[PDB]
Amino acid sequence: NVESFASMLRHSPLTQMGPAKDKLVIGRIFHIVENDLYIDFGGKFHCVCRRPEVDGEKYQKGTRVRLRLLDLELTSRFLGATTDTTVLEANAVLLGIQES
Amino acid sequence: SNEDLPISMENPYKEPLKKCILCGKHVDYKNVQLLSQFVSPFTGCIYGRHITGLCGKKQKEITKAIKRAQIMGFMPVTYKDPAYLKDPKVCNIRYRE
Amino acid sequence: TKFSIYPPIPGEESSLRWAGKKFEEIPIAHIKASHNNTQIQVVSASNEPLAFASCGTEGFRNAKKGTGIAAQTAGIAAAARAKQKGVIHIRVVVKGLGPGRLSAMHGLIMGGLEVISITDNTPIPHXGCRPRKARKL
Amino acid sequence: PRYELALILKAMQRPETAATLKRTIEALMDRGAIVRDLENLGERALPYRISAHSQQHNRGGYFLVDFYAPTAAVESMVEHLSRDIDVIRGNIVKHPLTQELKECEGIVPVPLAEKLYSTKKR
Amino acid sequence: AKHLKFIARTVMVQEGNVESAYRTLNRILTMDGLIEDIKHRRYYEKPCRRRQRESYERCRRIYNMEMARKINFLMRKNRADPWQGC
RNA sequence: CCCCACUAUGCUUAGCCCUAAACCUCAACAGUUAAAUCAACAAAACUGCUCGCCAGAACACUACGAGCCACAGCUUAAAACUCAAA
Ligand code: FES
Ligand SMILES: [K+]
Ligand SMILES: [K+]
Ligand SMILES: [Mg+2]
Ligand SMILES: [Mg+2]
Ligand SMILES: [Mg+2]
Ligand SMILES: [Mg+2]
Ligand SMILES: [Mg+2]
Ligand SMILES: [Mg+2]
Ligand SMILES: [Mg+2]
Ligand SMILES: [Mg+2]
Ligand SMILES: [Mg+2]
Ligand SMILES: [Mg+2]
Repeated sequence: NVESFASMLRHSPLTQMGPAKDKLVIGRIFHIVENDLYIDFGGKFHCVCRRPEVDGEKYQKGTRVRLRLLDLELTSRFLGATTDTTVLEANAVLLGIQES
Repeated sequence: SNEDLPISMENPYKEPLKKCILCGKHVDYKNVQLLSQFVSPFTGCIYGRHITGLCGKKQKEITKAIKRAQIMGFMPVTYKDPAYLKDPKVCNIRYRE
Repeated sequence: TKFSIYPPIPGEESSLRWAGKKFEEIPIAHIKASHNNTQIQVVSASNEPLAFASCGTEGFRNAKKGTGIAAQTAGIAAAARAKQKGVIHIRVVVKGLGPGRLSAMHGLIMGGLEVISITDNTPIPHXGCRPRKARKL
Repeated sequence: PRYELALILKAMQRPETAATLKRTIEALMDRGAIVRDLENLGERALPYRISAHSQQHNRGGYFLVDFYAPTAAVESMVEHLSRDIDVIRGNIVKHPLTQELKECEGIVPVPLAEKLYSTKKR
Repeated sequence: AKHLKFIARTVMVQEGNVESAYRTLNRILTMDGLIEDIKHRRYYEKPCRRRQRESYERCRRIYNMEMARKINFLMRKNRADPWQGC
């Protein structure tokens, strides 16, 4: 009675989410560069969001935040290209901090 | 076999196709008010579809209606009739800075 | 009220006035900006001529006529003769893309006239006469 | 077939305007037309000055005549309107309501064209 | 000639600012294509030459809009190096 | 070559003439994207089938013959001499 991969995939939160556009997700700040916050939210790629002007000092490494997802992976095919160009990061909007 | 395998079907999350603001509406050469919304106020020039946002079918219908109305005596050619300057702005163009 | 760049429409009831005169009553400065000359005629709203000046009538000759400072001088000359006749506010109708298109308007202002509107009437045929053949340079 | 006559009439008093409309609808009937409706769009300023029959016009009465006629009546009616001195401009078009508008599902997006050039290294 | 006058290509001057009115008019005529049209009409452009110009202008628009689309897409990556030293 | 003037001509009607880098220099129909992908460049490489066309350069959009409302024309189209290249 070993669970199959097809079963794991069907019942994963990422599969159950459906499309990612305009979906609220919880992220975690794992890397910070100046006012650039690198946030992991459970997907393949992280998103990079600028430090908010209000309560900027509350956003630190490990701080859990609320995001509105736009794309899991930013990719596009440009004129003459044989494959899609990927920037290797997700597109998301940082809304604020998640609190209990 | 296995219940958890994916099933073949059509995309359930597919968004409905977008429609032009004139989709499903009749474009008549006598409706000069509508046609005037797709000409330049200062020169009367017909706007291209990249400004009007119309589909190819309606860009043609609007264009043919404008040309018919102009030469039949319903619509001016060299300027937008001033009566229609306060109508809704549906075209994506700004002439003031 | 907010400013409208669109001119007042004749027959409608506007509140805009210039020295107690309506837009339909303001004299007109006709500027013809050619490639080799600039001609300026100021006329009344009833089409009465009031002043005429061109780069040629201001003593400029040949290629000097087709310059900005030459048109500016022609504008000042027409403004002077027009101001003597009682003109302060003018509607500018400029046809042509010559060098004296804008400079001719400056001369009208430096000459004491107030421009209340600018109209382009450069002739554009909608299909018309075949222009002369291109130049080999 | 079904046609629509867009009729711009000289700005006149009510009695002369009715005589012109009656004279124009009777001309259609004499040519075999079945007149369906007559609509008044109102007197208005023309979009531009129109010279017709040695006169200059700035205002006109806009009228529509919906009618059915044989195909050969159109050419004969156009000639009749050219001679009526009270008509500024008269045009006969195929009635727009006859043409049925096909349904539209929406805008089908166009993907960027692919494989226009070989993938060899240049 | 048969149309009403002082409606087409007419801009009103605000507070005696004639320079801004002329710039606005010039911007109107440019965006509507009249300036380039007037210039191209000074000498007759033969049809073969017109077709070549339109083709060149259309291919330039496609290239310029596609390069602009790629610049905007990659502009987010112009941020400071997150992994400096590695 | 640059500027000005003006004609044949560009337009209509009625007949001719039948030529273009008439070239998107990429024939029609049907099919494939796997194998060896493929001289180069150009607009990726091929299969079936059919018609048309091609066989060193130049002589030669020529000569002669023939046909044509064409009479300084068009279509078809060689040879001799010459070269070891084109
Ligand atoms: S999108 Fe349906 S008619 Fe324009
Ligand atoms: K040929
Ligand atoms: K070619
Ligand atoms: Mg001649
Ligand atoms: Mg003709
Ligand atoms: Mg061709
Ligand atoms: Mg060939
Ligand atoms: Mg064949
Ligand atoms: Mg095929
Ligand atoms: Mg040979
Ligand atoms: Mg030949
Ligand atoms: Mg021969
Ligand atoms: Mg012979």
